[PDB]
Amino acid sequence: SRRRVVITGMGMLSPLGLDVPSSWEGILAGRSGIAPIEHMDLSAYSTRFGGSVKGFNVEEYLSAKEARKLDLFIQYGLAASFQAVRDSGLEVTDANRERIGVSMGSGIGGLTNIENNCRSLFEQGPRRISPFFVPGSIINMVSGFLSIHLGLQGPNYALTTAQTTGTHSIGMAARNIAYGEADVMVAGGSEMAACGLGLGGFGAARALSTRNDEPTRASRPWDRDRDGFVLSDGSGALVLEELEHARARGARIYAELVGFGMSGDAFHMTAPPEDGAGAARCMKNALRDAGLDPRQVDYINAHGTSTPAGDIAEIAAVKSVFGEHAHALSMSSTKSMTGHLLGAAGAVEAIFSVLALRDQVAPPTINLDNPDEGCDLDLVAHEAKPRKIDVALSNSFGFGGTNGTLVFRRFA
Amino acid sequence: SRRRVVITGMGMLSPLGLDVPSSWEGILAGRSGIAPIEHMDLSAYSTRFGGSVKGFNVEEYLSAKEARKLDLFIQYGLAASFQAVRDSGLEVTDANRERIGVSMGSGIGGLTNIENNCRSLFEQGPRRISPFFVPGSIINMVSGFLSIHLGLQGPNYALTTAQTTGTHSIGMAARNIAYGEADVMVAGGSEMAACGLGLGGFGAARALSTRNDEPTRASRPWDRDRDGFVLSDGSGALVLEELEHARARGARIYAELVGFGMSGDAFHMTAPPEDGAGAARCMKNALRDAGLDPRQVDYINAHGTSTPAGDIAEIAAVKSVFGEHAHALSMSSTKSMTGHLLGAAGAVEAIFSVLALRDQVAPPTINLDNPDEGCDLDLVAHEAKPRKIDVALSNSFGFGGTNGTLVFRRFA
Ligand SMILES: CNC[C@H]1COc2ccccc2O1
Repeated sequence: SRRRVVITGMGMLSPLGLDVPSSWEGILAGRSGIAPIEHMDLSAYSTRFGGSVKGFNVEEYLSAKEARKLDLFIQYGLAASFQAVRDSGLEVTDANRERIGVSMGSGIGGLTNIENNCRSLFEQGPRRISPFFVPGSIINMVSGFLSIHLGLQGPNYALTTAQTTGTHSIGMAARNIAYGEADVMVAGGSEMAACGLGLGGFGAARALSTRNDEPTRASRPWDRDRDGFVLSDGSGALVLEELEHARARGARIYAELVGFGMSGDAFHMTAPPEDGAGAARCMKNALRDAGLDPRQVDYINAHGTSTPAGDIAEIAAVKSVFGEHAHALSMSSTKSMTGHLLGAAGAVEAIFSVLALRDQVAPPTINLDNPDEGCDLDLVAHEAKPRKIDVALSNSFGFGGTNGTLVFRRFA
Repeated sequence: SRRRVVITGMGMLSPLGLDVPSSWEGILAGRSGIAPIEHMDLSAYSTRFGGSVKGFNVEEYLSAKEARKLDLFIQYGLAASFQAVRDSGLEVTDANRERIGVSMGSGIGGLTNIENNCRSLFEQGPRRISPFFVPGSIINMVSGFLSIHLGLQGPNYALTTAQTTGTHSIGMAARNIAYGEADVMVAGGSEMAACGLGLGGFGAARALSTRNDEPTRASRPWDRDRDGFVLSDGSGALVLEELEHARARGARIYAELVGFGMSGDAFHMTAPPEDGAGAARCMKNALRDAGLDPRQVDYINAHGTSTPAGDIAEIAAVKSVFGEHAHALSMSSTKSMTGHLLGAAGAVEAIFSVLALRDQVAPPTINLDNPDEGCDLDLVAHEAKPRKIDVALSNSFGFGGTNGTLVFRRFA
C-alpha cells in the first residue's frame, strides 16, 4: 500500500509579501505585486516591470558573510524553507534526522550571479571570478545549504522542470514519504531571473507582456487583451509529513496531499497543444492517483500564465477532464496578482491551494475584464469567492511540455 | 507492489568515444581522454586541459536548423538518449507512449550558451539575445526535446544535484518504474561546462588539477600526488524498463537495477567529511534497498574525483561499510581516464558498471603510481582486472553533501 502525506508547515517570499499570511492577505484582497523593476536600467528592454520581492532582509536567516556567497534565488529558497520548518514545529533529533530530506528546486537558477561573474570575466579575466561562484549559483544548493544548516540527512535533491519545478518538487517529495524513503521532506522552489538575461531571454522570445504603462494590468489570464506572462521572483516551501508522524508529535495539519500527476505533451518546446491534451492526461493521472472522481474537485489553481495559447489550452483541458462538472468547480490564476514565479510558481500556488481549503475561498483572477472566446467557466473574475472546497487542484505546465498536477483534500 | 527494473539500452558521449563500445574499449585499455582544450584560448586560466568530446557530429541525430538553437549539453544528452533508445529495440506507439518517460539531468546546464548571450547583452544590448536563449539553455530541455522527437508522454523531468545528478536521475527513474508510474524511462545526464565560467569558477575555488604539462596524468585518484579533479564533457543515457514488459517484448537485458540509495552528509557546501559518513549511509541504504549482504559486492565504480579529501573519504566509507570484505572487492575510478563529467559522471559510470558485469572485468584506475596513506584496497591500479562480478555498485557525491549509490547485478 501507501502512507498518507499531510502539510504541517509553509514558507514563502512573493511580490505580495515576505511570508505566507501577508501574501495570502494580498491574494484575497486582489492586490497586484507587479511594478517597474528598480535599481536596474531597462531603457533598452521591451518589458520594464514584474513581481519583485520588496524589502527582503536575508540577515533574518543568514549572517551577511554566508548570504554574500549565495545567489538571490538560493537566499529566497532558504528563507521559505526556514519559514516552513519553523511553521511546522518539527524538532530535528539524532533519532529522526536520517528520515528528513529536502527537494527544493529552480527553473533557471543563478542568472544574477552568472551575469555579475561574466562582468568580471569579460572586463578583468578569469582570476576575478568568485571562489563561491559554482556552489553559490547551482540549483541543488537550497537543498544543500538547508540540509547542512538543520542537520537533515534524508533524501537531498533538486528538480529543474522550468515553470513546473515547484509542482514536481512537492509531488515527488510526497512520493518519497508515501513509499517510506522519508517521514518528512521540505519541498518547493525559488526563482530570481529578473536580471538582464531573464527579461532579455524571455523578451527575445516575445513571451512577456510589454504593457509598461499599466504594470498592474499586464497579467490578465483568459482576458482577450493578454499579451504574454509577467516575470516574478520568490519562493515557496511546504513541510511534507507522514500522517502518523504528524499526529504523534501533535502537529497542526493544514491539509492532506492525496494526488500527484505528471505527464509530457511531446508537442512543442514552449507552446502547449491547443486542446490541452497533456494537461488533461496529467490532471486525469492526478485524480486517479488520489482515487477521486473528477466531480469531487471544487477549486483549481490554474497555471493561468496570461499567454494567448496557455490560458485557452487550460480551459480545453478542464472542459475535457471535468465534462458537466467544469462549470460547477471554481478555477483562478493567482498569477493575475503575483505574476509568474517560474520554478517557484507551483510552490506558492500549492500554498494558495492549501489556504483556499483552510479559508473556504477561491482566490480571484483579477484583470479578467473581458473573457476571451470559450473562457465561459467560473474563473472567479475580479474578487475572491467564498464557497465549499473539499478537494483543490494545483496545475503547472512548463517548457518541454512538462506537466504537473497536485491534489489537496481537507484533513479532519 | 514494487516491480523489478532492468537495463535494455545504453548510450554515451565521453572523452574516449562517440558511443558506448568505443568509450568501453578505451576504459579496458587504460587510455586517457584528457588533452589541452582547443575550442577556446585558456592562457589566462590556471587549468587549460580537460576531457572534450572529440569529433561530435550532431548531424547524426539532429537537423543543423534545430542543433543551432541548443546548448552542446542538450546536444550531448539527445545523442546519448537517441543511442540508448535505438540500442533498446523499443518501439514507441499509441499503446505505450503514456508509459515511457524521460529523466535526463545536468549539473550546470547551458553555461556556454548563457556566457555567449551574456557577452551579446553586455557588448551589444538586450535585442541581441537569441529568442532560443531560454529553451536552448535550461536543464529540463533534454527531457523536453527527447519527448517531442520520440513522442514520450510518460513522466517528464530533470534533476540538478551537481556531481550526483547522473546517479540520482537513473535511481529515481527506476523508482518511477518500480512504483508503477512508468514501464520505461530514459534516464542519465549530460554536461558541457568547459567554457570560461566553468574552468574559471572551478579555477577560482582551486578544485581543478593544474597539471597543464602532463594532462593525461592529472586525474590520479588515490595517488599521493593528486591536486584536484579534471573537468570533462559528455552524456550517458540508459533505457530502464519493468522486467515483465522487457520479457514480454524479447528485450536483451544487460543487467538488473536492484538497489538505489540517497543520503545527505549535512556536513559542508563542497567538502566531504574525511570519515565518508554520508557516503557510508548512502551505500548502506542502497544494499538494504537491494536486500544484499555487503560481501556480495565484487566491484565498486568509485566517484574517485582525484581530490585529496574526496578520495580518502571514499576509502573510509568503503572500509566502514564493507569491513574485512573491503579487501576482497575491486574498486576503480574511470575518472582516472574520462575525468569528471560532473552531472554526467553518474550516467557514464552506471554504464561502465553494467559493462563490468557483462564482460566480467574491473576497469583500471590509471596513474595510481603511489597510493596515498590508507589507500590499501584493490583499486585495480594501471590495468583492467578480469574477475567474477555478480554485484556492481556505482557511487557519486556532490556539492550540498548529496550522495547517490546504484546497485546492479547479472540477470539470467
Ligand atoms: C528550526 N526552525 C527555525 C528555522 C527557521 O528560522 C531560522 C532562521 C535562521 C536560521 C535557521 C532557522 O531555522
